[PDB]
Amino acid sequence: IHVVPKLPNSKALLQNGVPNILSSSGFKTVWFDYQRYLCDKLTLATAGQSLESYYPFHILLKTAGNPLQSNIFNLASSIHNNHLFVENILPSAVEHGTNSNAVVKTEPSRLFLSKIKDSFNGSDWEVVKEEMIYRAENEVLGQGWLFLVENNEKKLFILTSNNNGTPYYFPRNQSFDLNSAISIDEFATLKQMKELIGKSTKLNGKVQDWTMPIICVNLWDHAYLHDYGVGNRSKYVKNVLDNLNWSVVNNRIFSGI
Amino acid sequence: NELREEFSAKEYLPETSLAPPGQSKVDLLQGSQAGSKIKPTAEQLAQWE
Amino acid sequence: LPRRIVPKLATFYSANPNHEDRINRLERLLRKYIKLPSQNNNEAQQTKAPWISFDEYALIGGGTKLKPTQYTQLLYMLNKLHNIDPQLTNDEITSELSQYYKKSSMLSNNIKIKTLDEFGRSIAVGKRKSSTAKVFVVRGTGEILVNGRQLNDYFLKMKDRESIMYPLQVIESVGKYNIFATTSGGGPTGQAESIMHAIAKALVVFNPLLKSRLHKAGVLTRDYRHVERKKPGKKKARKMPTWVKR
Amino acid sequence: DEVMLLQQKLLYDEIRSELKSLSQVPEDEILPELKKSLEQDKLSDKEQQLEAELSDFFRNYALLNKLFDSKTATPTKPYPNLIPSANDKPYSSQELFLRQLNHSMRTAKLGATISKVYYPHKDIFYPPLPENITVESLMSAGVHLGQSTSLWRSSTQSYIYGEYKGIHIIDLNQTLSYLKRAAKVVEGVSESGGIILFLGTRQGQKRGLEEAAKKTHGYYVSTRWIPGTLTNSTEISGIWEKQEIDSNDNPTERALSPNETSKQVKPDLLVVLNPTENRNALLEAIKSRVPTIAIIDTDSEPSLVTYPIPGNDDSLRSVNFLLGVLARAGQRGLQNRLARNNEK
Amino acid sequence: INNNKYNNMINLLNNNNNINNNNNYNNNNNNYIGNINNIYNNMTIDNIPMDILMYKYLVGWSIKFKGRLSNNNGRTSTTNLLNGTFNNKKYLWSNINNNYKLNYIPSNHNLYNNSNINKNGKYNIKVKLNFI
Amino acid sequence: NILPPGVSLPNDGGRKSKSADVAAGLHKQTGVDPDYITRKLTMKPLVMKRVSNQTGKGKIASFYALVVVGDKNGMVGLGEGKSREEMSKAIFKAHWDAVRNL
Amino acid sequence: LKLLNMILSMMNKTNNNNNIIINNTLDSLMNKKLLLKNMLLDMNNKKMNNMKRMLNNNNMNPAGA
RNA sequence: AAACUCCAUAUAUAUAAUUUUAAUUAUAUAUAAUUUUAUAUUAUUUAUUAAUAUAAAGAAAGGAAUUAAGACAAAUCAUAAU
Ligand SMILES: [Mg+2]
Ligand SMILES: [Mg+2]
Ligand SMILES: [Mg+2]
Ligand SMILES: [Mg+2]
Ligand SMILES: [Mg+2]
Ligand SMILES: [Mg+2]
Ligand SMILES: [Mg+2]
Ligand SMILES: [Mg+2]
Ligand SMILES: [Mg+2]
Repeated sequence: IHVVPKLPNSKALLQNGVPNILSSSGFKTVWFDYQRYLCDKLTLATAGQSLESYYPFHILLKTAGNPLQSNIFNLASSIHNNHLFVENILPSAVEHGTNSNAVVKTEPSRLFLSKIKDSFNGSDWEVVKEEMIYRAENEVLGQGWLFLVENNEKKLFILTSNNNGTPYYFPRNQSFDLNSAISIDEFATLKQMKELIGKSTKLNGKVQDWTMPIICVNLWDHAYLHDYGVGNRSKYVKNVLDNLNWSVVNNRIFSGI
Repeated sequence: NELREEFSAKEYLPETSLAPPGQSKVDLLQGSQAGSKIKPTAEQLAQWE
Repeated sequence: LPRRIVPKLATFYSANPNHEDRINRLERLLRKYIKLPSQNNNEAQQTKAPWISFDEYALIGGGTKLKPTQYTQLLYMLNKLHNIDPQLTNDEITSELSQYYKKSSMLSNNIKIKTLDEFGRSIAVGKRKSSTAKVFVVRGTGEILVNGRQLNDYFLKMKDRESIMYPLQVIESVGKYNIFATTSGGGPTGQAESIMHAIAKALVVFNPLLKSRLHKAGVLTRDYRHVERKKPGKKKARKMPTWVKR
Repeated sequence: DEVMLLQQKLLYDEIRSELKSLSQVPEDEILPELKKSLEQDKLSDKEQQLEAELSDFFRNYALLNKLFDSKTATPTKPYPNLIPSANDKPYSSQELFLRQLNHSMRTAKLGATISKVYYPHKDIFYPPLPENITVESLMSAGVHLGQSTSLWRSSTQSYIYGEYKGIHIIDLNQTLSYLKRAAKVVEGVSESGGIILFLGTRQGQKRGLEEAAKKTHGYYVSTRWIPGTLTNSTEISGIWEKQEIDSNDNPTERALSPNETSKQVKPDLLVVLNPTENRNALLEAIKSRVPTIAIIDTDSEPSLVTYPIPGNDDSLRSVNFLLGVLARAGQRGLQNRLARNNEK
Repeated sequence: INNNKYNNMINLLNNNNNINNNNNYNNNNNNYIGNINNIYNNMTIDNIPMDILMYKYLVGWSIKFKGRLSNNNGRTSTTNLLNGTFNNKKYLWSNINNNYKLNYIPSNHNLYNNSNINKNGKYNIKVKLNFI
Repeated sequence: NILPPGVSLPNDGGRKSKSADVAAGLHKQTGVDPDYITRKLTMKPLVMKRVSNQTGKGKIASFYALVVVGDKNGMVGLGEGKSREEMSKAIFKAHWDAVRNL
Repeated sequence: LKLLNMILSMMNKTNNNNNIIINNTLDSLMNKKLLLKNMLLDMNNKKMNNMKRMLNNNNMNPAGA
């Protein structure tokens, strides 16, 4: 049995949705519903199987290789990514609603900014946000996820997953929509990925990868359709990063100690 | 003077008080040139090869 | 305030309580740190821990009841805890493995590496049977002298000369050294073979990393074979007088 | 600060190479050129002062010093021996591992929490109290599966609920009643301050025995029972040393006279998980007047043990579940005794 | 005893009143390490000799009465009384090695036999003792 | 004196009752107290006889003694012991066993 | 003088066998902070050998260890 | 039983004014091995192992004494003794 986690200050979120991001109705659409739906579908998928004893992150890792076990992987990836998104947009993790310490504010960590400077071409954080929205609009037509990931090389990239593709596994990123035409370089990258996975000698055909994420923004129409109608997805993401819970984010950065 | 002052910060064995850059507070060794021994001169290596 | 007498070990009623509690402590460490993966490719941080011999463990562990399987399991678990990359280990593991390291190191001295003498000659003494031979080997041309006499005069058999020359042939340096043999004792073969052994010993000083080639050639091993004593109740040793059934 | 350590890490190795190189350099070549320079290379500057100071430095640090000396806390930083990688260099294997842990503690949990799922380790570490044991919990544990009908021992007719799929099914209401009786017999003995021995020799049981013994401050024998351990104690266990403890189970750190050590310590309660194989242990207890608790299957003789617990004995889960309940009851008794002697 | 003496060496040589140094110890041939007092500190006649003395205790002994002692039909009888152990345990565990007296008697064994004459003839009492 | 550690100086043994030795030994192995065995228990043998087994060496004779111990107040025990050295030892083992088997 | 000529030569050959002309190379004080350290530890090794050799020479203990 | 033991072996120290010479020796003490390590091919209770080979570290390979309990009414009263 998979149950939806309890979120802090749940009364505040139930009364009104995340401020500056989603309305009560919208938040109830993403969390408190379509999340219970996700959990129920996953439980019905894995009930009575060894996978039901594992957590969504571990099941998606185990399932990546198996072709026809993709439903469970898809379900688990959605659940994991969704909670990542909710946590990184949560107004305040600390249960200080009774204390009414609204003075709490979240700002990027100096290490995090330093990492942005190292990554890309040393551009400013606002420029990163703008180009991040740019790519989100141009190479994600339907639903998907927006990721700011960190690789083993200590360099942040932006992963434009076009589906429930976990950044953790680059074989399952689902970053290029093949239904539409594809450029030569992208197809070359795909063939290189074909070769890289083929090199692995493990009986399960798996490949090492770390690429754990830092920023999650839900691009599924379960989030903006109501609050931002249609075509306004760009405004939705823009406001999302404007009021992003920074304490969890800069914690996601490996402190190195 | 500064070497003496560095030694003043310690009141223990010469090796421990020395604080070599490569750590190794204890450098116990048996015999002379146990590992290095004597370098085989060129003709010995050539003859062996 | 009340007091009562109880055993030390939770395994006091087991067959070998001491070994069991030591293994229990090691298992607790091994399972509390199931992470911290093992070392990478070996030959860099392995084969450096001597651990403890069976006997040295018994006096502190199983003692009389110490079992071969118990020792193998102990060393197996010690190795598993040793095989953690040192930059993640902590003081608990090292502190517990300090006891099983033991001060296995023994001081060594009196090596006295052989070196060429003031005249650049290597002096060695071989033996065989009842023979001895002191040989001076100095670089030069293939000249040899036994007891001041020529090789052909002293050694009629050509096999003795071949044996003498073998060391200088294993290493292809037959015409680069001058031999001055001074054998004494025994018969010709014992003298010749003692000369060969002494020559092999003397050649090492000239090129120490040629020892193995000679050792594999068998010229650096001393032939322990010698006449065995005539047994009291029988004829020449290992032979008996005729035995009559009736 | 890092500038000193950034210069090839351990710098000054060139001088070590040079002194090694001159180690093989014959002295006869350079000594002549420098022996005669002393009379002419004094030059200017205070030569007497520097030579005298160097001599004093030598005396006090190389000739007159304590080379061998004499006779011979706070975990501030976990992984104190880690070598952090350079800013430009990527992560190392060890930093990758620590980064894995950082993600693992909280992020992997993101998603849906798990409920209503059986985790085997919880049967040892989080056993339930006997009062809240349900018949369903026993049935999930599998204590109701007896040995085949072809193996049945008729002396256990009253304990069996019937036969299903070729095996006898043990009644679980009876198992629960006996288990609670046994559980608070263990608690009473633990509160009294006696010695509890947990015996089990089947493969894979050691973890449960060790955990139960440490919770109840008792003893366990996962190895094979040694005949004569109780009847021939002086010969078997006379060589291993004991201690004196107070009402708080704290050692008194007092030496023991040879007579005290040579005496015999008799368990006040024996718990056996496989009474079919440890028959000699049961016979030693019955002869040595020690109450016993055992898990009785449809193959065992209930009259050998003072306090039977009808149930399955061939499954690790069942024995662990039963033994966990017993251990918790003993632990509660120990806590009650400790509270009473701390405050009456 | 060995550890105590060894520690005395180290303590004496490490300090030696912190006066004697290299080029003064005469490290070439001389072995004069220091005053005799510290060589055998706390190593005197009241502790050392008794605890290193060997062959103190009788652990095993046997007596054999062979002869015509019993007035049986006329035959002979042998009666043996073997008590204890007849091997020295401090020779195979430590580094001291047993020496065979007259090349045929273990040092730990003291044995002898004496004869006499009774009404029936001659008998012999053989006693062998082991002294650990 | 050269008494090694862990041993006691011998004392009166001829007049020391074997009952005391049995009582001390039993208390050492079992939990019984010595005073009751020495004072309130009565020794009286029942069956003393020589028992013979023959081996390759020859006939080997053993002494078999059966004794009873009681307090004349409700408890009684039976014990049998064998020994080849002497019959006093056989009675000792029987006394040991009978006190064990009360 | 306490020799010190060997001191001058070792400073002269400090950069030899690697490169004839090199500057301070971010050293402490023209390579003297840890040079005396190496000389001291070498001398300590000599004294360590002296310790062991004298211990062996004077070693005499009763057998039975 | 094995081990300690002795002859023999390798090495270290000591003694010998190298005319008792041979120092290539003699004999006192000590160390050494009932060898170790690694790899593979085997059958196996699965390296929590045995034999097959290889490799490399070694000078390293023998003989003597000791022949239990009982039995042979074995031999001995001419070794000697009663
Ligand atoms: Mg012959
Ligand atoms: Mg069963
Ligand atoms: Mg001479
Ligand atoms: Mg033998
Ligand atoms: Mg015989
Ligand atoms: Mg026979
Ligand atoms: Mg006859
Ligand atoms: Mg006659
Ligand atoms: Mg006569």
